[PDB]
Amino acid sequence: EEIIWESLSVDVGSQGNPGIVEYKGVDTKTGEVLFEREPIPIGTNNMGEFLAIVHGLRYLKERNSRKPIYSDSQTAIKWVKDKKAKSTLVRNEETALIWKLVDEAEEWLNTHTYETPILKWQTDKWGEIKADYGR
RNA sequence: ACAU
DNA sequence: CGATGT
Ligand SMILES: [K+]
Ligand SMILES: [K+]
Ligand SMILES: [Mg+2]
Ligand SMILES: [Mg+2]
Repeated sequence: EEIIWESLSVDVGSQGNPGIVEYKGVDTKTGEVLFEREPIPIGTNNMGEFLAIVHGLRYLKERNSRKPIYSDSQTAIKWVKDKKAKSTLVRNEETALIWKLVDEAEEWLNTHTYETPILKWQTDKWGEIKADYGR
């Protein structure tokens, strides 16, 4: 119903899918960019969306912040809930890096705790998520 | 179908 | 138009 403005919004950007993947997190209220991942040469949209949320979790925990995270990805929200990214992406030499990051993100979730609410950004009502890349 |  | 996902 109401946007929770005191929150962190994340999103993925890619050139191709699968393709070059990056992600960022912003202050929902102001749009300030709080983190940005160096582009990863081959990944999927959903792996990027998943890593973005987990990074948000790590970022907010490190800073003792109880803010919620918004993501527009139904898929990534569920993967985080499950602590398991069910990506179809082939594992080979050119996807090794993204798969290393995904594996490590799952491992972080399985070894840490958090109370952060992970909320669905309601694109149909509110427009584009504030972390969107605009591609 | 929905979410990207 | 193509792909990633539940
Ligand atoms: K975009
Ligand atoms: K589809
Ligand atoms: Mg998105
Ligand atoms: Mg976007």
